Amino acid sequence: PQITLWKRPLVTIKIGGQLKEALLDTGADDTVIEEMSLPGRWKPKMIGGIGGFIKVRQYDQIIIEICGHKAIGTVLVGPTPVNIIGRNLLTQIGCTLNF
Amino acid sequence: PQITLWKRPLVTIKIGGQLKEALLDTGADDTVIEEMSLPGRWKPKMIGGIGGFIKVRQYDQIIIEICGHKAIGTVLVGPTPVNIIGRNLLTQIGCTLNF
Ligand SMILES: CC1(C)SCN(C(=O)[C@@H](O)[C@H](Cc2ccccc2)NC(=O)[C@H](CS(C)(=O)=O)NC(=O)COc2cccc3cnccc23)[C@@H]1C(=O)N[C@H]1c2ccccc2C[C@H]1O
Repeated sequence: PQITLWKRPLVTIKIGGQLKEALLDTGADDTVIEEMSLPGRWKPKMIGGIGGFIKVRQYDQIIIEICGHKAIGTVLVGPTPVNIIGRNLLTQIGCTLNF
Repeated sequence: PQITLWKRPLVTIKIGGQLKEALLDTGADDTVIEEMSLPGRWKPKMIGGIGGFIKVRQYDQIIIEICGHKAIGTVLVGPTPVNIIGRNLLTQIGCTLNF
C-alpha cells in the first residue's frame, strides 16, 4: 500500500496470535510493543526516546505479521506509550519513504 | 527520492537560515528541533513519547526547506536528542510510506 501521513500511520499487527494496533515509525531503530507474553529467553536493552530512556526486554526471532506482511525479528517489550514498528522490521516488509 | 530504511532517514534541512541534519519521523505528530532562535511569538507545550515528556516552545507559521522542498508549519524547539521532522511537515512535502 501507499500510506499518507495526514493521520498517524497505524496498522494492524499480529503477534502471539493476537491483533494489536501499531504505528509505522521511521524514527525508531527498533520495534517496541506494550507488555505482553512472548516465548523464549530475553536480554536487557535500554532504549532512548523523546522523554529519556526506558528498560525493555529484548526477544529475538519473533514472528510478527504487519499489515499482512510476515516478518521475523527482534521485538522489544516494555513501557512504551504506543506499539511501534521500527526500522528493523520496516526493512523486512520492504517499506520505504518516498516524495 | 525513494529513501530506504537500512539506516536512519537523515536529511539536510534549512531552518531560521541555518542548515541542520534531521530525521524523517513518521511516528512523530509534530516537528521538534534542538535549541535555536526562531522569530515571532511562542507558547509552551509538553510533548511525549518513549521515556516520557519534555517541555518545548511552539512557534507557528515557520518556513523550512527539506530536501529542496519548501514547507510552512508549526515547529517546536527544546531539548530533543535528535532534530525530528514530523508528520505536520512530512505531509507538505508529499512524503508517503510505501510497501
Ligand atoms: C510513537 C511515539 C509516541 S513513541 C516513539 N516516537 C517517535 O517519534 C520515535 O520515532 C522516536 C523518535 C526519536 C528519535 C531519536 C531520539 C528521540 C526520539 N524514536 C524512538 O523512540 C526510538 C526508540 S528505539 C531505540 O527504537 O527503541 N529511538 C531511536 O530510534 C534512537 O534514539 C536516539 C538516537 C540517538 C541519540 C539519542 C539520545 N537520546 C535518546 C534517544 C536517542 C513517537 C513520539 O515520541 N512522538 C512524539 C513526538 C516526537 C517528536 C515531536 C513531537 C512529538 C509528539 C509525539 O508524537
